[PDB]
Amino acid sequence: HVSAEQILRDVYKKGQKTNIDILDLEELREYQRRKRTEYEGYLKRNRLDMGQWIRYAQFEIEQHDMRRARSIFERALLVDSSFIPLWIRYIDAELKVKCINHARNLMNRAISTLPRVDKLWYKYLIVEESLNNVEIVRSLYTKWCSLEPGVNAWNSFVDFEIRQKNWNGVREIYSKYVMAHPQMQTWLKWVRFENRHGNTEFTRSVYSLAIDTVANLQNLQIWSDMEVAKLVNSFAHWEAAQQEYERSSALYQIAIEKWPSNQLLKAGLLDFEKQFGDINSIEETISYKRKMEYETILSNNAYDYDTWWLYLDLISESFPKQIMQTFEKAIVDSRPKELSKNVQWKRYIYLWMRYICYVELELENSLLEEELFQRLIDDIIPHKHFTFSKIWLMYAKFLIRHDDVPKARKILGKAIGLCPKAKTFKGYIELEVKLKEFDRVRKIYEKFIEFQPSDLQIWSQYGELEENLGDWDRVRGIYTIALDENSDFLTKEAKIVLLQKYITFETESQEFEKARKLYRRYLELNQYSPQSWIEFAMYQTSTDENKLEARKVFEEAIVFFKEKDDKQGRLSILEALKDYEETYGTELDQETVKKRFPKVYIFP
Amino acid sequence: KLILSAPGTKQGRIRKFLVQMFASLPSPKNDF
Amino acid sequence: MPSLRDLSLERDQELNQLRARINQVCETSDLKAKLAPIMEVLEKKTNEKIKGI
Amino acid sequence: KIPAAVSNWKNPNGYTVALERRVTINDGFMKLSEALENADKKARQ
Amino acid sequence: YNTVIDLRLITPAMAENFALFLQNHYEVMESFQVYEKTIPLFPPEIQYELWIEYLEVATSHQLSSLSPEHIRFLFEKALKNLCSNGIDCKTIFIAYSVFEERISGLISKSIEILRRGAVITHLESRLQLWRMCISKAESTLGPSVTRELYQECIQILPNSKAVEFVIKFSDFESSIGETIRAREILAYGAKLLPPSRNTELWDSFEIFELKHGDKETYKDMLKMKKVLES
Amino acid sequence: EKAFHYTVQEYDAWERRHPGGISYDQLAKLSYEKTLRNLATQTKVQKDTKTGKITIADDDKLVNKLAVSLQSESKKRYEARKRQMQNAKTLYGVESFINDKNKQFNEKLSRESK
Ligand SMILES: O=P(O)(O)O[C@H]1[C@H](OP(=O)(O)O)[C@@H](OP(=O)(O)O)[C@H](OP(=O)(O)O)[C@@H](OP(=O)(O)O)[C@H]1OP(=O)(O)O
Repeated sequence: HVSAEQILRDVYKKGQKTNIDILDLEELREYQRRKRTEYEGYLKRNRLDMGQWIRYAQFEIEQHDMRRARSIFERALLVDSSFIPLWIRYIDAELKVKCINHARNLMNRAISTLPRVDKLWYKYLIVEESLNNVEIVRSLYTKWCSLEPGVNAWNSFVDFEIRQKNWNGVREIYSKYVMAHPQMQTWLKWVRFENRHGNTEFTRSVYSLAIDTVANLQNLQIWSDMEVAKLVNSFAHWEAAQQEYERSSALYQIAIEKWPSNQLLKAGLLDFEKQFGDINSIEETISYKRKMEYETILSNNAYDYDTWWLYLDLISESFPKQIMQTFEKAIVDSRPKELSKNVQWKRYIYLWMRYICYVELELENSLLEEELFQRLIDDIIPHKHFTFSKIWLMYAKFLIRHDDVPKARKILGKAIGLCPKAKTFKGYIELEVKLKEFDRVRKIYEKFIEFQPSDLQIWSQYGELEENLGDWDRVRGIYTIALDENSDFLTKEAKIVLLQKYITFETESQEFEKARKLYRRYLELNQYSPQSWIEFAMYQTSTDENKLEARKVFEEAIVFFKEKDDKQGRLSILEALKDYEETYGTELDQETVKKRFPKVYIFP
Repeated sequence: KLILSAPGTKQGRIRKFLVQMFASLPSPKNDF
Repeated sequence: MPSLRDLSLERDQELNQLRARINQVCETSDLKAKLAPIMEVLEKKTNEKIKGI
Repeated sequence: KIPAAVSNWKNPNGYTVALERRVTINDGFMKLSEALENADKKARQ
Repeated sequence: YNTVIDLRLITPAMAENFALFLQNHYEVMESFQVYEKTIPLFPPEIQYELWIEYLEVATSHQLSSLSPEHIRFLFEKALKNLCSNGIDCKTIFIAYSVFEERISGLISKSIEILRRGAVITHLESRLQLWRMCISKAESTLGPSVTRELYQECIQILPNSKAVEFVIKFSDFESSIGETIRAREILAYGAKLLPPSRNTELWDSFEIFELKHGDKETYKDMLKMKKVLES
Repeated sequence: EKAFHYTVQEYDAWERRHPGGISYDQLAKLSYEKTLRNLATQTKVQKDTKTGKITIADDDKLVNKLAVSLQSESKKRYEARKRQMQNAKTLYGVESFINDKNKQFNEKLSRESK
């Protein structure tokens, strides 16, 4: 098939489609005249074409006419003296024809014109080094460095003197280089040199210069702390290698005294002391270092409550005087911004709970603890949105601890008022049960069932409540109310379960007749289900009178099945009669059930 | 980018009566 | 263990040959676990006071 | 890094480049349309 | 032994031979001084073995008197130094998580340590740390953290590796009851790879739709399969 | 298991024997260093009164070597670019073009998609 890509390939192939020799000077002149006219025409119309300038100069080089080539390069430099390739090409053209002095004059002009272009200095340097003009290279580096260049030029000068094995020259260069570039990597380059190319007297003297310098010039804040720290650590480790551990120890002590604000220096002393020191001094420094580490992690991320827990452990373990302050930071720093019980709030509340428990145990400051509860409940927890049930239950337990039980019930009622909660109600119920003021617990239960009316869980509790109180009549009334029409918010299965619980409770009280009445009511609620009839038969059996009651219940089940006009109901009734015969009857009733069995149904 | 529905999305006045019923309860004996 | 302690245990076993010649659901479950004993102590103190009342 | 310009109007060199190099929801509308549907049903009935 | 170490003639097997000699003679607290005197001398590749020995002895030995903040300091030092040199640090991360569970019981910190290991080229180890971190979070920390780990593991890992965790994320959401989130997670996972080389997700997608979907959604899954195959 | 038996000294020996975009100043220093490496593989003054100019006693062999080194490195670079151009002129997969400059332009456009 034709394609646009194919069409365009054919266009490309469709479009993609004499070597004269010069026999004498006259033909060469004609050729050169024509070429020069061409190049001059282009450069006249567009003098900014630096590439064309270079090509025209190279054309003159190929004619061996260096005077013309030089003139072309010069004219190009007149157009744009900043174009480094032009300068480099001109210098190379000069060197290729061995005109080393023209090249020198030109390289000197280049560095005089553009002294900040490193390429020109490196060109001059490499040219003189190729000619083994070591002293010229040295004078070049001396001038370059005197012009205060970047670190690259100083490093190159050091490398040059190292090539010359001129160790005193390298000392003198470093002596200037640390002034031009005070960064601590420059001093550490000098000490690194003296270690491999110098005596230990010099190495100690250069470290002492470094410290005396940062000490005297500290007021300028030239070096960052990390720089001074690396300088001191390097100096200490070097004295440790030289077996003079005492002088490294003195160095660390005096340096820490001079600059107490540098944590990195304390950590370096910890790193040193863990391998060259002793056991006793290591753990206090480790505790301080971990305090700093937790502080850094916590300031970077204030809602990292795992680290808050570890941080509080560390401070109360090693620095007992800072316990309270760090708590007052944990409360105010880690408080969430959101307005929901997400994981941050759930983990945050345990910092408050730990603060409360710590206060109560280690201080017994009831006034302060009451102040803490006031701050938490009234201010921090957004009650209109959510609340922690454990907080209010803990407040209740603490309040009862300090004999203000009426105020404990007052704050519990307040907790119910501002934000009802299932666990708040459950804990309130539990505490009031322990208080043994049982009459108040039922008034709690009514508020609970007002809060959420559908759950049978609350509905079932009055049963064993009034049973513990021994009020059979009140329990019966409560059970009747529970299954009444006013509780329509409960599901049908939940209502059946509550009715079953009430029936079991009534059976416990030996109220067989009331149990039978409730069983009939539950069968009415079960829409005369066959299982309801079976349960009624079982209840009659639990009421040889049991066998007669079972027979009467089987007859009632048969009558109910006939009333519903259901063959499946009749089969269920027959199965119930057979089961009663098998359990507490005889084979005669089983045969009767077989006679009442319908043919595959058609009852007979 | 893996965009998900928020967590919790799923596929696809009785207080007066409760108070009245509670107030109709008989007085407790406190026989315990 | 597997790299160097395993070799060194063999060394301390080879030295027996030298010795022969010598002689010849909750998102806050973890915090709950950590804080549980303090809660139990506070609960016992509450129980004692509430039994007093 | 300034991308190379490719014009959709001008092509001085007559180049060929890939086609790729050459080449509002408001509830008021729904509310209006359904109001007119309701008015239509109102009249029709 | 100390003179051998001073002469820098100590070899990694001899540095452990000394430490084991001291431990066998109940001088354990001075055993650790051997490990700290010798670990800095060797290259990081060997520092890994000596760090393993040091931390294994420090965390579990009746005579060690290192406080918990000290053992954490050792662990953080090991992980910083070795991971600064690219050495596989899986074993130290696992040991650190186990120790953090042991000493304080902060499961949340233990999981975060494992996640640090999996997030930091040893792709098989990072897949083992992602499986342990996520399984531990599922078993103990619940959805608010498990989702933030899953949606990071899937996002970071490349295709054909993250698909394993798309199936696992879908299973987690199906168990937690968010069937729709599971369905769209699996829908995201199906698009990662051609079904010719992506059968592992597709039979679990069929299983999920049979367990929790119905006829119309299952037919949508089949539409997705045939569309993806083209 | 064979590496656990090297002394600390042997580790020091082994660890010392076997341990985008560039600025013009950095490229310049690197080129200077390369030229010095190459030199390592290969390897008075008077001032007149009348003209005032200074003359240096250069070694004509070193001046010859310099001119030859510059000629040979220019040649090497030129040939490397020539080969690179032949490769570019034969590679395919780029968007359709109608002439060589159009091909180079489409390739330049392709390098922006990186
Ligand atoms: O609303 P509830 O059915 O009473 O649920 C509460 C409640 O959970 P929510 O706040 O999410 O509703 C508690 O949380 P807080 O009020 O204390 O913040 C929670 O406690 P945790 O926060 O520790 O999970 C408690 O569970 P538990 O009883 O184990 O403390 C649980 O109570 P239930 O389990 O009885 O429902």
